[PDB]
Amino acid sequence: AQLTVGNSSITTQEAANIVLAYGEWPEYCPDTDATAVDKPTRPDVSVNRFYTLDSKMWQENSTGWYWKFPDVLNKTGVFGQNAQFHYLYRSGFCLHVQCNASKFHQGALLVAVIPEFVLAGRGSNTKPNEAPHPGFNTTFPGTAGASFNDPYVLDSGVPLSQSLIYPHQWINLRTNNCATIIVPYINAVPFDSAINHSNFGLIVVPVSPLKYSSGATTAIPITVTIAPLNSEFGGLRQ
Amino acid sequence: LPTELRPGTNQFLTTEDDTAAPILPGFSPTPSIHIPGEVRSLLELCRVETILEVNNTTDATGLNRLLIPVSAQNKADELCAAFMVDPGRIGPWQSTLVGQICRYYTQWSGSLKVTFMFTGSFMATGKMLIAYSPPGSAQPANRETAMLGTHVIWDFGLQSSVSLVIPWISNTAGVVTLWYQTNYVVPPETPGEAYIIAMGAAQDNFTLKICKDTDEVTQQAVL
Amino acid sequence: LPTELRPGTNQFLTTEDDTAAPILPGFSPTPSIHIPGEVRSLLELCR
Amino acid sequence: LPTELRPGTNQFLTTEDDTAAPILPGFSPTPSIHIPGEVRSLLELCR
Amino acid sequence: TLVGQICRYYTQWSGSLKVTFMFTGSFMATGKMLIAYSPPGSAQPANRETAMLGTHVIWDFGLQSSVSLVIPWISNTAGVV
Amino acid sequence: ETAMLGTHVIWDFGLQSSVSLVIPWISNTAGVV
Amino acid sequence: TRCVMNRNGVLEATISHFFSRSGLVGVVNLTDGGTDTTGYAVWDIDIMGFVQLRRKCEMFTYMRFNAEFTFVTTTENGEARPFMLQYMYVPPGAPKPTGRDAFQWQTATNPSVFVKLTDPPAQVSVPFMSPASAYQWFYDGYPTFTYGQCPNNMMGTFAVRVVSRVASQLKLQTRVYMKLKHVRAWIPRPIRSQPYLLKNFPNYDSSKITYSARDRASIKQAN
Amino acid sequence: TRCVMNRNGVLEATISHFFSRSGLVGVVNLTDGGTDTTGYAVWDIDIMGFVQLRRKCEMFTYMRFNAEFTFVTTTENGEARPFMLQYMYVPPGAPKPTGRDAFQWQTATNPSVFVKLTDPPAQVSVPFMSPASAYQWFYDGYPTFTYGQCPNNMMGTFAVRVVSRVASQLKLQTRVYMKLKHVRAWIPRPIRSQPYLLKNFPNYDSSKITYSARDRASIKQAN
Amino acid sequence: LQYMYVPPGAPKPTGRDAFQWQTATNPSVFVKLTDPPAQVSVPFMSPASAYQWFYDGYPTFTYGQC
Repeated sequence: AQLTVGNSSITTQEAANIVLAYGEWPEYCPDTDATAVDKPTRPDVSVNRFYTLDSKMWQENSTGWYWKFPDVLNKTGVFGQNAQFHYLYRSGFCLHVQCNASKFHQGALLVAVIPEFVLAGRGSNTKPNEAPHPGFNTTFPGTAGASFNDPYVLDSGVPLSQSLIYPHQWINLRTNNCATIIVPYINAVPFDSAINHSNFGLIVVPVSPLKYSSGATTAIPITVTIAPLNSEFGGLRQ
Repeated sequence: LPTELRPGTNQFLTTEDDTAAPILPGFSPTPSIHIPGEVRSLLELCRVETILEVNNTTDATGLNRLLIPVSAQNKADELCAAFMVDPGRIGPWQSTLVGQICRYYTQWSGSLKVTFMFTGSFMATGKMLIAYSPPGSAQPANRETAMLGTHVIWDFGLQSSVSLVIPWISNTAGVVTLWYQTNYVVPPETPGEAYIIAMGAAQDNFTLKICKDTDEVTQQAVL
Repeated sequence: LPTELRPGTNQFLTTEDDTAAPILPGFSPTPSIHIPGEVRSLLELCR
Repeated sequence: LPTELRPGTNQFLTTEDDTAAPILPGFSPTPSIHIPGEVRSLLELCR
Repeated sequence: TLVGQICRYYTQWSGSLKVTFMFTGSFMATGKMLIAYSPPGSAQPANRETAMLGTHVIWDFGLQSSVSLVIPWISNTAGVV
Repeated sequence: ETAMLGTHVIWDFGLQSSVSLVIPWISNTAGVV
Repeated sequence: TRCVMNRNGVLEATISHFFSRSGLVGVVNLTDGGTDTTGYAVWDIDIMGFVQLRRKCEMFTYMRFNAEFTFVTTTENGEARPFMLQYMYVPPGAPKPTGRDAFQWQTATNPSVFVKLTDPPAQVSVPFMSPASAYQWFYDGYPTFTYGQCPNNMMGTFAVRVVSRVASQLKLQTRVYMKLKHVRAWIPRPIRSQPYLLKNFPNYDSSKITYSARDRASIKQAN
Repeated sequence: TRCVMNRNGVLEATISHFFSRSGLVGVVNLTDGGTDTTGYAVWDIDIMGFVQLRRKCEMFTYMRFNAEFTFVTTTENGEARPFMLQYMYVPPGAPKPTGRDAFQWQTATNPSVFVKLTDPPAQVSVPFMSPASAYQWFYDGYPTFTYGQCPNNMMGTFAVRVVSRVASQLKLQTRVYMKLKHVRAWIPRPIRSQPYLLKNFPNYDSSKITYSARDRASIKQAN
Repeated sequence: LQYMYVPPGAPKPTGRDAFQWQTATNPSVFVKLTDPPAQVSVPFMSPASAYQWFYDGYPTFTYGQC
């Protein structure tokens, strides 16, 4: 099939086997005092296009990858332009994650969204003035997205095995090479900063390591596509 | 109005439900909004499929603790893996939210759902026996005495995500075993060594009772 | 609401019938079943 | 009427709203008159 | 200002404000002032140009003296005028 | 990256082989593909 | 084998009843003397102090409730003597008491409650005091217009003293107990398995990584 | 940036809630001995004593309310011992007690309340006692048929003693706390910015004139 | 004082200042000793429909312990 929005067009399989995060569709912000006093802009024409980040190379020893929203889009096109020039932000997202692998590869990946995903400060040293917090580069990786170090704990002190209460999906190289999630705005306050607070964070982890034969491709390409939904900006700062 | 007192005055029950003087009268809190992902009872959590730490040993250190190995180098008609079905016990359930939440309560009862997931090649094919043996018994010796009870087959060469419903449990416990009904059929040019994931959750009929704190948290406090 | 006390306060009659704070609120006991061989008064035994 | 007490007795919350014994019962204050320039909330001032 | 005084008597406020300006010179004089508001999260404008690209008004106090302005929002860095 | 921010399509030729594309306008430097 | 068959009721499984049963979170000590002590004590209102409900609170992200605090006291010795204390609550964004007889104690907007020590412990009801619609136990992102400190989780603080100008030579240990009314949670989170290292930040030791499920001999032997 | 967007309710902004939250205005000391003290104490009822609500009271001119006084006590030491006190209110235009055992204490029209000191503090409700329709915090003009003393703002006074003929060697410090019921204000006034010099007269230092807004560098630099 | 009830299947306090006293699920009641005695109401806590004062038969999957 094919999905065309704005100027972007990406093909996939025919599917209504798609998850709705917590069973609600995205939606614009209802009447608040902000909605009463001024109209925050409702861009729906061009900021809505399936952005395609740089492919990722899953290997036999790969730990996994993650990102941070909307921080991954803070410098990307007109959306980034709206993001660093409006201190009020709100949106939903359509995450379409594909892997491109042959039928001779095995391995299982987990796709999951995590709200308020907090990374952990490893290097235990109980000290107020030491405080080995993760640095700015790590907690806000940006566009490329960092990797993990201790997946069984999600680098957050939280076991992975219980990470399925999160809106998840299995990627098994046998049954399907693609998956898709839809996530609405998840925050305890209707708007916030798009630049110094991520609402949630995607994770991908190889729960069954890639394996193959002599003469196969050694690195599976995994791509992620993303399309915002019903976004809203407010407060144009210069 | 003349009255009298009775025993129970001036006492402070940590359990009792009573009001107290609202020290900020007329106060106006911040109103609520339709936050998605609400809950109303922990039972909602207990019916969600998590993963079992089925490979519990000293030799597996990371994710490998969650993956059941399977190879063609094993023979047919032999036992591949097995475990108990006991959430609030010292085993490969403590990694599972059902076991975690059972640790927060004394008595549970109901029916469970255990599923398995395969991850090898598309071209590969085999047949595993998934046999449940209810409590009051021993785990089966061979495949034959297991076939004479609640069992299913699973030709993961065709159907990957398999499930299973355990009828009853309360609070020795029942056992679940995975046998090689056949050998791991493998085409040329593929490593022929795959992994099985084991997931588990509770059904609707589950129920919990008296609450107790947990033990796994050895820390009294932090500050 | 102004009130007064009277003699009989803070006493503990071993015979009196009064409630007390249910220390397991919201608790749900195991429901009853039709157990045969019930009784309601010892006079049944005396006959 | 048998009763019981609970925690919160004999305390004095500086915030709580309760009555007290009117020590001049039957008293008749000077009645009010339509004084212009009334208010009912400080928000009126803030605008 | 009574707004500031009364805000000192409370923790959290929110809403919209009105700032006005009044001129007092000659009747015959005339000019044009730019009244530019820059919302918070930003720096005060460098020059007139980067300020003209935001919520602004002009004011030819040679004709219209008592000018007003509505600031949309504020709560509890802050906006600049 | 700077190309993804314009009229683009993806193509997973592992599934769909014969792909097409419509260029909107041209007349008579020129556009690039 | 007392294998029960009877479905039990679901009322203890509700988050409401999972955060009921008022318990303690804070114990403070208050000694009064001359110029070798303070004569008063200050305690910031906290939740994650004692690690039994920190685990139950991180089980979700966003929560909203009203607090019911109870202040019980005694001497370190144990005796209860007739002295009049003063507890005062302080809302956020307000100066805390720096000294025994400093002026903050005489503050009106600061609420306070005066009791006898031979009085049954005191109770108070704090409402939802956040600016936001809910509390956030996790705020990935800097609060700047040092990391992850939630801008709104401070309920306020408490201050305790006795009411006198004499240095009453007295040593008390005050225990608080907190009940939660009308809880509403959101977005369940998986339960943390690793022991903590310091407050307010979910760090962990990346060397002594504990495993959720203990270790057995093999995978082919259940028990 | 926790920029809130939600309109909060307007109930705290009412004058009613702006004069609620009973606080103190008066503290007195009472020592009882032989012929080297008084054994009693008198305190005239006042509002403008402590300068936090004097500012809130001059914010208007004309006010009308009912008072709710609470008398709490203790020893300067802090201990609470079983002694019986006597508070008496005195309406205006009535002689004040001159001595401990003088006759005014035995007066009927003078109301009084007898409590134990081990009794919870006492409460009383004074109604609007002015001859006029309202109180006037400002009365420019001489009261003569030395300047500006309002002819009607005296609510009365209070007198405190113990009830005994023995000189009970006792040193107390009594704190009062005042709540306002059914306030109604009129004619708002701008808030005073200069520190005071003496009571009941709004004088000010015409040399150390403080400025309401502090000083910065220039006018072209905000911050 | 402090009385605390402990439901079955829960660890008992081993020491005065041990941690079990600070336990929430364990209910407790704090009183003065000059306070009138305390009262509490325990409900029917058996898993079964009733108590059995006689359970002829071993509880194993030393004798007669209900």
